[PDB]
Amino acid sequence: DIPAPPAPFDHRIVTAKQGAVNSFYTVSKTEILGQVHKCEETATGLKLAAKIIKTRGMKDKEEVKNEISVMNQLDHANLIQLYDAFESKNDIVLVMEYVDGGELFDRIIDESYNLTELDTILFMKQICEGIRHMHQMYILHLDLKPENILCVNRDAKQIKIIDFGLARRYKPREKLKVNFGTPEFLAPEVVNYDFVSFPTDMWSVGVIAYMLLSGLSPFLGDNDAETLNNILACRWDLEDEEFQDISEEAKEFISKLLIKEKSWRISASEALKHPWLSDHKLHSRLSAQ
Ligand SMILES: Cc1nc(N)sc1-c1ccnc(Nc2cccc(-n3oo3)c2)n1
Repeated sequence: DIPAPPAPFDHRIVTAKQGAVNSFYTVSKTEILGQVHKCEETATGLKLAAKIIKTRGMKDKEEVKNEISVMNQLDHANLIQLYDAFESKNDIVLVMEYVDGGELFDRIIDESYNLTELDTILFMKQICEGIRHMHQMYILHLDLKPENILCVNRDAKQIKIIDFGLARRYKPREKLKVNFGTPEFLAPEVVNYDFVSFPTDMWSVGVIAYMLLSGLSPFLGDNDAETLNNILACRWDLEDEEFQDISEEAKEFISKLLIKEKSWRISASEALKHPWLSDHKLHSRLSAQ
């Protein structure tokens, strides 16, 4: 398929201004995107999105300023682009690229019965492209889940990663602070309070692939503790009836990502090179159907 259209502006090195977003942007009070408001640069008319991030402490503010700093290093059509930013006493506002007619990926997944395997393959190439770019820029996402991915267009199969709240430049000995409420997306290293790295994102890629193919969450149990049990036992399978009709390649792909031990997971770059995502004679057969 066709690569996503770029932001209508060139990639910027954004630094947060002291002052009110209101002084340079008209923020919509009725159009809410996810808090995220539609907005418009007053001077130019340019249509953008405004994420008001509430910040209690200095540490909260510092987390957002890291987020800005990270977006600054990420220039790619599958990664939402920062346009401007504003800091007040109680919040930092980010102004970002706006995608007209976006649908969040948890929606796409709720409607997984719509998707052929080829549709998912194509969405997956794009998701991997975004992650491959982040990793080759030495950056970890660390929060890759359907609610953080926007389906730009269903037909063209185009996506944009739209939040970098936990993203950071790679360092050794990176331990995350985590909470076990609704933990189905957590990598086992995050659950075990171990260090995170590039494979931490690849686990999530595995999870998303499983979910697009079946509409089911691979590690969900009847409650949070039972879900944690599944993650720590790395307990999952492709025995559900949704998986009966999928290719062997698909099955091998997920098997190379849902691995408890980090170092064994394939990279983003390898994921793209994998027969599920790269094999033309397979995609052809898939189209014929
Ligand atoms: C940053 C962000 N966070 C969301 N939850 S949506 C979002 C975002 C950022 C930029 N552009 C858009 N586009 C957009 C436009 C119109 C609707 C919607 N959606 O899903 O509800 C999204 N959405």
